[PDB]
Amino acid sequence: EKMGLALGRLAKEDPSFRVWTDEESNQTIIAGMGELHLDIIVDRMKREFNVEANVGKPQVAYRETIRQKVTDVEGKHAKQSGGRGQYGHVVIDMYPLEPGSNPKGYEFINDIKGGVIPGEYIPAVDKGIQEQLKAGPLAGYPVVDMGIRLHFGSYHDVDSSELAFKLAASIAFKEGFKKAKPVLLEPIMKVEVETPEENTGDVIGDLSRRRGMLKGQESEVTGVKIHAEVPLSEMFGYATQLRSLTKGRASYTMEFLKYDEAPSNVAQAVIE
Amino acid sequence: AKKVQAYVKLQVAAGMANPSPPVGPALGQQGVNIMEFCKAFNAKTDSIEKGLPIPVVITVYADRSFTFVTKTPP
Amino acid sequence: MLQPKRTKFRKMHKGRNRGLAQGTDVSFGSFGLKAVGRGRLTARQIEAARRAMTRAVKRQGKIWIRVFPDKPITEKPLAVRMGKGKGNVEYWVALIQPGKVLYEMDGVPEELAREAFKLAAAKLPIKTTFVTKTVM
Amino acid sequence: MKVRASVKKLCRNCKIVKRDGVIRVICSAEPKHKQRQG
Amino acid sequence: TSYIGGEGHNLQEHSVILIRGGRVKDLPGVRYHTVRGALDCSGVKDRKQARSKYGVKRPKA
RNA sequence: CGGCGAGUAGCGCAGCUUGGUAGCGCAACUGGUUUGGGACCAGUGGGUCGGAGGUUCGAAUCCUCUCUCGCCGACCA
RNA sequence: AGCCAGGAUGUUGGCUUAGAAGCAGCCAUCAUUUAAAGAAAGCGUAAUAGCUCACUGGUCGAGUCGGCCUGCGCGGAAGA
Repeated sequence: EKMGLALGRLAKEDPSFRVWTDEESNQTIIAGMGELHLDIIVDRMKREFNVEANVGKPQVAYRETIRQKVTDVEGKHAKQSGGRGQYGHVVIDMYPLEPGSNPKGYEFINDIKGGVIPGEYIPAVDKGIQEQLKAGPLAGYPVVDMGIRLHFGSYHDVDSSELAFKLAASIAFKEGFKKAKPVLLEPIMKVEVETPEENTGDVIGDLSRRRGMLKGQESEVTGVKIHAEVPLSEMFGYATQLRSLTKGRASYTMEFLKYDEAPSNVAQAVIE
Repeated sequence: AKKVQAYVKLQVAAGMANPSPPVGPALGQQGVNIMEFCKAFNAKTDSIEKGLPIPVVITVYADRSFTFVTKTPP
Repeated sequence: MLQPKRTKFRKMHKGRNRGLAQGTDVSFGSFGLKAVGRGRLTARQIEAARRAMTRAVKRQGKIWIRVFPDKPITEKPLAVRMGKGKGNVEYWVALIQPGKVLYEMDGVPEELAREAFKLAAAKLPIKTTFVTKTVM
Repeated sequence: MKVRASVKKLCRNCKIVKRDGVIRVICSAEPKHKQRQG
Repeated sequence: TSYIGGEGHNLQEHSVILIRGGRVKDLPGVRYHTVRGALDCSGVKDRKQARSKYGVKRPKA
């Protein structure tokens, strides 16, 4: 609270100083003009506003997908208590979406001829999986490239509510996810470097050392513009580093572009 | 052209213009203004045949003036 | 990781490593690593030296490993008073006598074969030497 | 420098001199190659 | 815990709002209200009828 | 670890004593009865015996070696 | 062996074409100009450029260089 009022007000002294919001973590994102600027800001309030909110470092996204497709995972439901004997079974066939640009990274085609599954239960099977998109059974994370097809089902004629079928999708989704091995992905950053003439050679080091792939290398009269994509996670602190090795005669522009299949060495880290 | 006075040694497409993207740091490596040359690059590059990769030589003084030489498309 | 596939007797005596070696000429290849040493060459020492020549050829060569371990060696668990019969087999070993041909590279050039042995030989315990083909 | 039982002519200009009974390596201007204990 | 009228808003989780009375008969325990048009919780987005409530400045046009 | 004891359908237990042909139960599947579910009433499929190797004509079975899990001890200074 | 010198051409020889320009790597490991020069043994770059080497000419001017087999030595070698 004494930060919300502080950094809230601390947005006026330096409108070059930014206050933000971690996606679903809400931890305040701070953007400034260098550790020097930030550090000074840290103690600028340590006593002036007594602000002891231990600012640290940013946080990753790490969304998920599936390595491959499934064949015929089936999940039924056997709650035959009596009078409301919940009974719901579906035969889903999940397929990863191949890198496209449809605003939704999802594709659900309804493969039921009806009778095998009564029609008005389409939304049920549909939203049934839609629930499991916030429970990534590795570390509970959202998934991408998800594409689901449904083969057939099963019902009981005095029963099988939406509840029966909202769960049938709820249960059998992870089944193919189990069959079709998942993977952890990360945001990849589009960077347009700018380093005069000489350090051009030396700048490539950090560009590549953080596992970044040099796409385009350009130049002009007294300047140079370089292209590459590099993971967001493995890009923090760079503002300092770039000027830390070019005599500040350099700056850059950065933006997200894509998600990719990270390696396992990376994978056994987000487990938490 | 001296032995080597920072002259580009390969080229760009015979009919294309603005050798900016592919070679990148090397064409303007001497400070060569693409402006002054790209208009004349094609002048004797569009001359024989367009689009068939030819090799060109552009050797620039410190007094900033080149000499134009071309060789056989590989 | 060579090992006798279902021999008769499980355990066998200590024996003695004596006399000049017998397999002493380049059977198949043009080059070889003949062992001047005299001693017990274990199974692991075989695999190590093999791959370490498998790389110098990189893929391209035919290689025959002459020696086969064939001799079980026993041990004793590290907390026992001496007694209670023969111990447990732990690893196999191929006796060597001086003059024994161990490896053969044929087809590859001479120097690489020369270069090849060095890498592996460094892993071998007993001193060895470079031999070249002779007719009869 | 480095100490090790076995030294070798690593680069093109490696040199070896039996200085005071000790074997060592003096390249020319390649610093990372100085060795002794040969 | 209060009621948030105005079919949406812009603010959340770090601000100063202004409460009023007003139970809801529809949720457990909730008995209050924010004040659309107050400090951080704004006058609602372009409505006409009964706009005094919901703090809509009279549309000049 | 050495020293003895089990490893059998889906699950849990007989059959191994002495060699020939693996049984019972709840489960699963199908039908009946009911408005439907359960219970109940009639049928059925399912292991072929933990594994490696021998004994013999033939091994769940008699032996020998590993691996899984248990009971027992790893004591006198 | 030194001191003086040349050490190049088509031509980045395609790909993974983001760049493999005599030198990250792959295949060929060409053929011309020739006293000579590998489309390369090495250093240096993001890649060039740059300094040499292979090899070849001048001078000085005589022996010199690389393997194998032995004998005798040095290093490896730190305790109260």
